[PDB]
Amino acid sequence: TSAPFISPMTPYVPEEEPTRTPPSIKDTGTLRPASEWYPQWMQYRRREDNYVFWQDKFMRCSTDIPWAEKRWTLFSTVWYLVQQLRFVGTPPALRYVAFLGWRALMFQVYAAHKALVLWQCKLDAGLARIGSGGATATFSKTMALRRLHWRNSPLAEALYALNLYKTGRVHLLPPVAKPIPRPTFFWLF
Amino acid sequence: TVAGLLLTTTIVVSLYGLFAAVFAPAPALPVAVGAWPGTAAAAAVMDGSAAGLRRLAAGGLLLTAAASHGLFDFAGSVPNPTIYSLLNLGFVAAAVLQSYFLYIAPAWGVNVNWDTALWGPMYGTAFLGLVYGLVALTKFDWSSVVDAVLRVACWFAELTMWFWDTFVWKFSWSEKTRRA
Amino acid sequence: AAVAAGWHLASFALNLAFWGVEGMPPDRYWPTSPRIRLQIRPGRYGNMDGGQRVYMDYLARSEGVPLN
Repeated sequence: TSAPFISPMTPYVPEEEPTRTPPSIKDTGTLRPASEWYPQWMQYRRREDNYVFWQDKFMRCSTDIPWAEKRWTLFSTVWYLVQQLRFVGTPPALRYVAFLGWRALMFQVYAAHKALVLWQCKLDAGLARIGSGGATATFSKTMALRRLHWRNSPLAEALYALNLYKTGRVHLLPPVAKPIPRPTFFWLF
Repeated sequence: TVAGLLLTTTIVVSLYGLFAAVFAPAPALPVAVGAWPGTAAAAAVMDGSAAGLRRLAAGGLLLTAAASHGLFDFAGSVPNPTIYSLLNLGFVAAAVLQSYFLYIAPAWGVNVNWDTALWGPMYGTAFLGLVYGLVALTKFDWSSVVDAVLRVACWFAELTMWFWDTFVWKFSWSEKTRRA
Repeated sequence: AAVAAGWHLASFALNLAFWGVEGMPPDRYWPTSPRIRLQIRPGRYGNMDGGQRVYMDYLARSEGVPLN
């Protein structure tokens, strides 16, 4: 311990400012697109409880921005031109057509990813058999849901596969992936 | 500063004069092929008299070099700065009289131009000492040149403004007017 | 000649797709009236009390009012 005065039984890890705004409220963790305007869960709540929609909009757009999304750097004064083209130099009708196309594409991609996740579930349920050598044939639903929401780093997947292959033990899961912080260099980016 | 600049250039010019004159053996006079193949030293080398008399002059410029390095590194804050007036005379009087002889060396029928390694430092140091005396008489404050250049620049600005307003484009046209 | 005219036609069709302002938010560096942006206002001279009358008819002819 370094602590001269006070030291709880778990060491204090210095948490820092968040560097990115949270996912909105309307989004899901997966690849399938959101909902154009209103989410679906809004229909199963009290009218005097659905104020969190507009509050979340206010928070992401105006009042809770982490001072790291307001750094003036040389990369951002060029991204400004890209974005200003998209928002002021392109007519909203072409933007609307592109929006529809991109939605359709994302639905196809999400369908593909779901197919792949189910395939992975069979594969690892098969690998646990080699691992235990004997009976074990199940898989972990926790890991399936964590794979669908992109909550695993590749190293965690590899170590889980190895643990399965060697000792069965289908219920021992890697911890969880932490979100990536915004990269900053200097006046540069 | 200004007097400091003069004294610095004096010490370095005399340093060069010595470090070039002695660290090499000796120079060789112009041959002038066909110059009276008999005597009178025409088309010949040099000799004891010349060499040693010159080796002297080098020591004289060394003496004034050391005097000037002393004055610079001592009164660079320009002990007490004033009574150096003694040394000042010893650095000016000699100087001017030296220049006098040099100013009549052409009339004396001397060849001062063929050998730069000797006369250069003498002439340059005489000029530097004389201009140092002059600047110490009127105290150029190293900021008065700034006032001179500002005066000439103000004059030429006043000139180009008149030229522009008379021959190129009136100032009442190019500048904006208020109130409407 | 067909290519060299098709270029201009594409530009004109793009300018057509805009159609207006719906989609453009207000901007504070570029208000809609150039006098705000340029800081222009009258002075003390050149202001007659008989001017407002003619002012009005100019207005009446700009807004389309056919009465005059």
